[PDB]
Amino acid sequence: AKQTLTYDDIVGTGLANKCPTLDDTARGAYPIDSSQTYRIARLCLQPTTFLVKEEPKNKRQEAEFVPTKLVTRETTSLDQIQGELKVNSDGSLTFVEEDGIDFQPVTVQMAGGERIPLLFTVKNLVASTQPNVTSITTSTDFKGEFNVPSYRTANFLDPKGRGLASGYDSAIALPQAKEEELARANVKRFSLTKGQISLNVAKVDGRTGEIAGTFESEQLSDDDMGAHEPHEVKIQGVFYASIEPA
Amino acid sequence: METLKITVYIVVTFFVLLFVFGFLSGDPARNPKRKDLE
Amino acid sequence: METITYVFIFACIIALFFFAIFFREPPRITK
Amino acid sequence: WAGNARLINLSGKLLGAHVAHAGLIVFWAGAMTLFELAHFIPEKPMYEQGLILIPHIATLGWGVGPGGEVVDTFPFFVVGVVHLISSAVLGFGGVYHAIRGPETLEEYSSFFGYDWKDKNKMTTILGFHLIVLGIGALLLVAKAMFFGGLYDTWAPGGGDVRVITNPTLDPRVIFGYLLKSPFGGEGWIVSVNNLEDVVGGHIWIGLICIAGGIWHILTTPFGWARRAFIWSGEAYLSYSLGALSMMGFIATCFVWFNNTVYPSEFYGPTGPEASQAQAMTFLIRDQKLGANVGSAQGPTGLGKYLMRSPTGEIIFGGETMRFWDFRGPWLEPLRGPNGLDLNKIKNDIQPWQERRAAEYMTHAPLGSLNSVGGVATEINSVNFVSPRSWLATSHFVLAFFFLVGHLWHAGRARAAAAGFE
Amino acid sequence: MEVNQLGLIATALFVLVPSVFLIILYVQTE
Amino acid sequence: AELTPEVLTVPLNSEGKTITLTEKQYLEGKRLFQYACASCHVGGITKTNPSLDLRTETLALATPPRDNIEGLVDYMKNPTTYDGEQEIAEVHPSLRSADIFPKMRNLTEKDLVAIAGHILVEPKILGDKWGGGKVYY
Amino acid sequence: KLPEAYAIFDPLVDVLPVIPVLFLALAFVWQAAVGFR
Amino acid sequence: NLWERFCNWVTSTDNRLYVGWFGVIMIPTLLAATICFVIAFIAAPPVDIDGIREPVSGSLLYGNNIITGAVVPSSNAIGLHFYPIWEAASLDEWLYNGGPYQLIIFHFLLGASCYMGRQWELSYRLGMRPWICVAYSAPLASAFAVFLIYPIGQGSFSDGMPLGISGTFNFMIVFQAEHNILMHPFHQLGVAGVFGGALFCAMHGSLVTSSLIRETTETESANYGYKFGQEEETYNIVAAHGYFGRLIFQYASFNNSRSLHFFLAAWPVVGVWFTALGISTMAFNLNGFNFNHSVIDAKGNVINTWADIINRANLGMEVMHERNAHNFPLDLA
Amino acid sequence: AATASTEEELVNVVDEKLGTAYGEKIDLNNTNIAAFIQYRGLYPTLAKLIVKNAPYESVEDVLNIPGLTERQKQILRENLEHFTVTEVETALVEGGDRYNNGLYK
Ligand code: CLA
Ligand code: CLA
Ligand code: CLA
Ligand code: CLA
Ligand code: CLA
Ligand code: CLA
Ligand code: CLA
Ligand code: CLA
Ligand SMILES: CC1=C(/C=C/C(C)=C/C=C/C(C)=C/C=C/C=C(C)/C=C/C=C(C)/C=C/C2=C(C)CCCC2(C)C)C(C)(C)CCC1
Ligand code: OEC
Ligand SMILES: [Fe+3]
Repeated sequence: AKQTLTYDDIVGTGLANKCPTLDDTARGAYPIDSSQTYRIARLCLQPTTFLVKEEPKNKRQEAEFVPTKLVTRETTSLDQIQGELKVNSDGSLTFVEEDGIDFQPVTVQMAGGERIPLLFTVKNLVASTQPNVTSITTSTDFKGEFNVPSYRTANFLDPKGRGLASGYDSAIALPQAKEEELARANVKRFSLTKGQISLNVAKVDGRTGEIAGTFESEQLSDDDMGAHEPHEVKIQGVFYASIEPA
Repeated sequence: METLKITVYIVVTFFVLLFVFGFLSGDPARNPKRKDLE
Repeated sequence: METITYVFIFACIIALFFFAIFFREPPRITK
Repeated sequence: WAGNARLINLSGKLLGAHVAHAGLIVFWAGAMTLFELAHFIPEKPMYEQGLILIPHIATLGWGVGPGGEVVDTFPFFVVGVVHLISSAVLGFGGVYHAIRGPETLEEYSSFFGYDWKDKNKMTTILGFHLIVLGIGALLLVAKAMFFGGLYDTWAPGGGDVRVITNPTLDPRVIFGYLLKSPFGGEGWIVSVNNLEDVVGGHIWIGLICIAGGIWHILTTPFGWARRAFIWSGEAYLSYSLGALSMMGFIATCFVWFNNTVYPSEFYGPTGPEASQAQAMTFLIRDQKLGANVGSAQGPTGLGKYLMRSPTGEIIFGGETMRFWDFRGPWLEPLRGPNGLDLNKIKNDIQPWQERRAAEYMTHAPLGSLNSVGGVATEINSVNFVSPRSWLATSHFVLAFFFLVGHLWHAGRARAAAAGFE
Repeated sequence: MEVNQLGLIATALFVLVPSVFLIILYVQTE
Repeated sequence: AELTPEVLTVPLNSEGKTITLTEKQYLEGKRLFQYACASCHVGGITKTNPSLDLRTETLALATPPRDNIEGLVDYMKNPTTYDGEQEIAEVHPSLRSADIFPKMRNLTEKDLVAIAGHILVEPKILGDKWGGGKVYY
Repeated sequence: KLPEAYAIFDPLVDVLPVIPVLFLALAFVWQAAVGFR
Repeated sequence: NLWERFCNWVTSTDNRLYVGWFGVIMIPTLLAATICFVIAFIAAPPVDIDGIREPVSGSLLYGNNIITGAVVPSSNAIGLHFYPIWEAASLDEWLYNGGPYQLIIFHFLLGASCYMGRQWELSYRLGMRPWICVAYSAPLASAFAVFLIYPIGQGSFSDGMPLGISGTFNFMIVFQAEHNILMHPFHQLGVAGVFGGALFCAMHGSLVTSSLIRETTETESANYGYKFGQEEETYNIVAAHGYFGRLIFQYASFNNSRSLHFFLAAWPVVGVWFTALGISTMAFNLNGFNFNHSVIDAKGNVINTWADIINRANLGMEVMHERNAHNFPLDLA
Repeated sequence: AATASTEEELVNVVDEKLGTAYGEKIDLNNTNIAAFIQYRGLYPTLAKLIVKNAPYESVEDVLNIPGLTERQKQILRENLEHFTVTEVETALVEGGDRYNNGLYK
């Protein structure tokens, strides 16, 4: 296969971020040849919008999801992966990745200007499809989980230099002060968390290009190793996926 | 915002033609206090 | 408020400009 | 001691001077070329010694093999000598014309060489010198297409001297470079990637010079041109003076960010080269320690090695994120649609690439007056200063002062016209 | 933030006294 | 307080014999180090691979041993990963890789020996500094 | 050093390229001998 | 016809200013900068200087006092690229990536440049010489050097020079820890030019004040001025030239008023001429001297020269400038 | 105004508290590769593998890594004595444990 769209062309309007398209042919066709052999995968991941559900008038809330404005421009998207597709003893498909891309977009919440940076995760992913191999596009399914680390690393040094593995251990500027309240900030904490994501295929085609669909994930915001508790998040978008083993 | 970009350029070039055409100007040219050569 | 005070003393330094440059005492050769 | 200003009107002596300083410019051309092939040692990075012209001479692919110092020594001695003698050929001329006797009263002479305030004759003299550049420019073209090539740093393998064929002579392309944003990586003249553009970009100049040289020869300036410009002798210096300044800048910036024109192989690595070179050098190093480059997470959350550019591609992370616009023969093969291919990276990376990274990364343009190499803090046991920093540095300086000159002499032409004289 | 409120009174009087002062003298002048 | 013989009485081979260098040589060692090294090995610290230095102690733990001259000479001709399982001639200067590291083309056995000497005498003079750059870091 | 047979002249060649500067020098001596005007 | 009536306006005295072809750009330009800039300092939101996701906010509303800082440099991502407003999306974005910086800078330089032109052009309409155009050229050139050339030489406007008091200091510190200026003649002549101007602006005005016309309507209860109409001018130059001459020696003193005032405009201007270069020269990495080692070949024992304790401080700072924004061992820019 | 359950949990630095099982021997599940250089011919290749097959439940389990050579095992034994094991520490591991650690230079 080969119609070359040079990096020279793309550097112009930012296409990288938008995953490749699958326009007309709607042939959810892809065989049981799996039962016959194995398959790997290369997947593109892109979103359309982010959602921060923050609201604190406790006991009187059902659903509080506000839209969001991108401060970190054309960054999100970027997710170029490799993953293997397996068949389990019950006819379903499971996913397991190799490179593990991740990103750091920041969003400004209308309401308070309160900026919220989330680490967009897909790392350590695990995937699943419902019943069988007889159909694909018709009934589209793929769902699994994430592992979400922390926006910042042990080496990150804050305004007064004091973290895990480096940085002072105290508030130097105020020697003879109370350590209690400041404790919170003078000690950094590393958080690893819950990941949830789901997929829906709207276009499958030919024999080479295989998937493309509706994105939808839910992770947690950055807490700064010991600051305000994380505001919850929900992400939605589009995606691209190719496959072929023999 | 594309509406903004346009508006600007008009403004900018506008005041450019006033710089340029202000100098090439056949009318004021290079008129000083001590001697006018026209 | 730490603010308005840095602003207040600002507006004066510009008000003083205008008034110094446009309302100054004349430099005349009537002498 | 405005001595040189007493000469203003006696053009008979200026010729004596202009052709005297015109003799130094060539003298230096020999004194330096010979001084260089003197100290010059073969097979040691041209730039790790401290050369400047030779690199120019090898640029024209006068004497070199695929990015190989020099196979043939000689080509430089020719240049060193020629110019050193042209300095006497003219020293004689300048001196004579300076001391044996003034001008303007020779009847047959005044017919061949006239004076100031005479738009039609100044114009004519101007066009003349324009017919000369039209040529020299076109000669460069000759030396690339039907003569011993020119040095192409691009594709493939080593890019030794190569002869060009059908230069980009498209009418559009050439001036497009003129109509492009002079910002972020894209400098009109500097953007020049393909060496073929450069050839064709010279053909058009000459045609334009010549078509112009003759133009003023035959034509005296129109009204608008007459009422905008003054015509004093000092004023023509102000025009020409500021022209050169811009260019000093021009070339300077032109120097720092290389176009094939300044093959980094002789001149050294580009300020960004070094940084980008340092990123790549370390992907490999850890890649050899089995580190996975895609999932890396630097203390910032940006991944040590790979991140994006606002338009969404992949670029080496770290402060070297500001030089993702950087392009050279070593880093390119890993380039592809969407930015850097994470699959060519860890799979298809040849060794000779690590070398270049390490070398450049190692000879960072960074240096001091003591020729101390590297960071302001290093120990004096390493001598180096990228030619580029030398050219960029000194040349900036002149483009500045020179501007101060555009102001001084042009402001004094306003004192002639009526002001103070 | 935490600032010493006496600053205000300090910084206001700095603005006024010397100023008032001079204001009195520019009137006697005329 | 001058440069002494003992100072230059450096180990020559693994077993226990030693050679005492001279003034003339020592100096050629520097001059050479600066010539095809310093750039990458300034003050005896790898710029390309900071976790590996040229201090004496770290050289003895190499494979094959390198706290002595014969070992260094071998290395300069043909390279050896800290363990001795890879041939890094396509990466590190080597008389066997002259064609790629032109600075090497001219070199001679006498010069390797001296270069090696420079690397073994230095630490007795500089001490900690030559290591991870103390004065320097 | 690659001048081959001319070897002999490194010297003069070495102090050669400075002269353009020394030109500036005479210029002032020229002036000294002419009382500065 | 109208076109002629407009030009005449622009060209002569307008009872407030002179706004010639040069101020046709200078006036609308420097206005956009002022306004934008004043507001950026009173409310701009935080801006992450180095691409990293660690925003710095040096504005009044966001917890600062005057010295604490101001308008912060563009991102290091947009670093060297052109970042206008139209080119981005929401202003919430723009505000984060340092937009105000570029916008303010570029207009200011242009209009700053024209403020210089304007100076000359007024000369042409008043038949006087063209010099003031030249003396301004020193700082202007310098601003450009600091605000332009460097970010142009370095690879990103970020770390141009913050528009705050505090950051000015930062720029300085980081700067000599990265290029070691102190030991660079161009900044040395700089201190010469400046400490010069101080010594001279005190000398002149001091003497000019001591040799006054002791007897002109000056009593012990009043002190009233001169005005051009006053022939002999204010002071007895023979008394000053006599004074200074007797303090050191005849030559030392200045005979006439031209050599005096010419000196006053020569020393400062040609000092900063150089400094402004200094920076521009270290913008492309031709950093100052650095005599890091003097030895005792005896054993080779390194002896620390006063300059090494200078490198000891320059050191501590290198290590911590732009903490956590470095992933590789050696900075190269 | 607080209590010990909250305070103590926070008054804990993950890295500080490891300063006990650590510092006397090399930790086999987390420490950057460059910690292997302080022993005879252990760096280049074994280091690469010991790091990639982690985590281990007993220092001796290194021997089981696949594709190993005879001698390889032999050397691990002699050094086995310098190793140690401890539960994986989230921090040190999710940030290139091999090179993130300041390249001292
Ligand atoms: C295009 C080239 C050019 C030309 C042909 C002229 C020509 C002229 N200039 Mg102009 N000038 C120029 C560029 C030029 N200038 C520039 C770029 C500037 C800005 C700096 C000036 C600034 C300038 C001023 C300020 C003045 C002139 C004046 C004059 C007239 C001077 C006669 C005289 O007394 O010279 C005498 C010249 C000298 C004594 C030369 C001093 C040169 C410096 C100190 C040398 C530095 C070298 C250094 C030692 C090297 C170190 C080594 C290195 C390797 C590190 C003459 C018509 C004068 C005038 O009145 O005009 C009508 C005058 O006052 N010029
Ligand atoms: C850029 C270089 C430069 C040049 C080309 C000139 C040129 C000139 N100057 Mg200016 N000058 C300069 C810099 C320069 N000056 C500077 C920096 C200053 C300030 C110090 C002055 C101050 C100055 C003053 C004060 C005066 C001049 C005057 C003159 C004119 C003298 C003509 C003459 O016959 O003299 C007489 C000639 C000689 C004494 C001979 C010099 C011989 C040279 C060194 C020989 C070199 C050898 C030769 C190449 C051998 C060839 C051999 C062959 C086989 C190849 C001449 C046009 C004079 C004038 O009034 O002009 C209108 C004058 O009064 N100048
Ligand atoms: C007729 C048109 C004409 C032409 C073609 C030139 C050309 C030139 N001028 Mg001149 N000039 C002219 C008219 C002209 N001028 C007039 C009317 C005046 C006013 C008096 C001047 C005043 C002037 C000044 C003041 C200066 C020049 C300089 C220069 C040279 C600049 C460098 C260059 O571009 O090199 C490109 C190179 C070439 C085009 C190579 C030409 C050589 C070839 C091989 C021909 C050799 C032919 C030879 C005569 C054969 C006879 C052999 C015999 C045995 C029979 C260039 C040679 C500058 C200079 O540096 O002086 C030399 C300078 O300072 N010119
Ligand atoms: C920038 C480039 C440049 C330029 C534009 C010029 C331009 C010029 N040169 Mg110059 N030249 C240059 C570079 C340049 N030169 C250089 C680098 C050198 C050194 C190689 C020379 C060397 C040079 C020489 C040696 C001569 C010129 C001459 C001339 C002029 C020739 C015009 C002509 O028609 O001659 C054609 C020639 C004639 C019409 C000759 C007529 C002969 C006279 C009138 C004889 C007088 C003798 C009589 C018998 C005496 C009776 C006295 C009684 C007491 C007994 C012209 C102005 C010539 C000149 O100025 O002389 C007129 C000249 O002789 N040039
Ligand atoms: C028309 C403009 C022009 C431009 C943009 C270039 C550009 C270039 N040349 Mg070419 N050249 C030109 C004309 C030009 N040249 C002419 C007329 C000649 C014959 C004399 C040559 C002869 C030549 C040679 C022999 C060589 C080059 C080389 C190069 C490259 C050198 C790298 C460098 O430092 O450039 C420096 C670039 C500049 C200083 C840019 C100046 C920009 C514009 C033109 C200035 C506009 C202002 C001016 C005052 C306009 C007046 C107009 C009036 C109406 C007011 C570069 C791509 C080298 C190479 O390796 O290339 C193959 C080389 O060896 N050039
Ligand atoms: C050596 C340089 C040179 C110089 C000094 C002049 C000077 C002059 N020209 Mg000439 N011209 C030249 C070269 C030159 N020209 C060439 C090569 C051509 C062929 C295209 C022409 C064609 C030409 C024409 C057709 C006319 C003139 C006219 C004039 C006069 C115009 C008055 C004016 O400046 O108005 C104000 C000037 C402007 C509004 C233009 C500013 C332009 C900027 C500074 C340069 C842009 C350059 C370009 C982008 C760079 C090339 C890049 C490369 C990579 C391709 C003036 C005396 C006029 C005249 O004399 O009438 C009888 C006229 O009608 N010229
Ligand atoms: C060798 C080619 C080259 C050249 C000649 C230049 C030249 C220039 N660069 Mg560019 N640059 C280059 C390559 C080059 N660059 C490359 C490869 C990059 C990639 C990183 C950059 C990145 C870069 C940046 C990031 C910046 C520059 C800037 C500048 C300008 C600085 C001087 C100034 O303040 O002018 C002031 C303006 C003038 C003297 C006007 C000359 C035009 C005519 C004669 C006058 C028009 C008058 C009217 C009042 C103004 C209208 C202007 C319009 C933009 C509104 C100068 C024109 C700076 C700038 O100011 O941008 C333009 C700047 O910030 N450059
Ligand atoms: C108290 C004694 C003292 C002395 C003697 C010096 C001396 C000097 N300092 Mg230091 N300094 C001092 C205290 C001192 N400093 C203190 C307390 C500090 C703060 C910690 C500094 C901080 C400091 C800094 C930060 C710098 C200096 C620098 C310098 C040098 C500046 C050169 C200069 O242009 O000065 C200004 C003075 C003049 C321009 C004029 C002096 C008068 C001269 C000698 C007259 C010449 C006239 C001649 C005899 C007659 C001609 C007659 C006429 C009619 C023709 C100079 C060597 C600078 C340097 O470059 O360092 C190497 C520099 O950057 N100093
Ligand atoms: C200051 C002045 C001036 C000027 C001057 C001038 C301008 C000069 C010039 C000069 C010149 C312009 C010169 C040149 C010269 C040259 C020479 C002198 C050469 C030589 C050579 C030789 C000797 C050779 C070499 C060689 C060879 C070729 C080969 C090999 C070997 C050898 C090395 C031998 C004037 C007069 C105006 C006036 C007064 C002042
Ligand atoms: Mn603003 O900065 Ca020119 O030094 Mn190195 O790179 Mn980034 O770190 Mn500091
Ligand atoms: Fe005065």
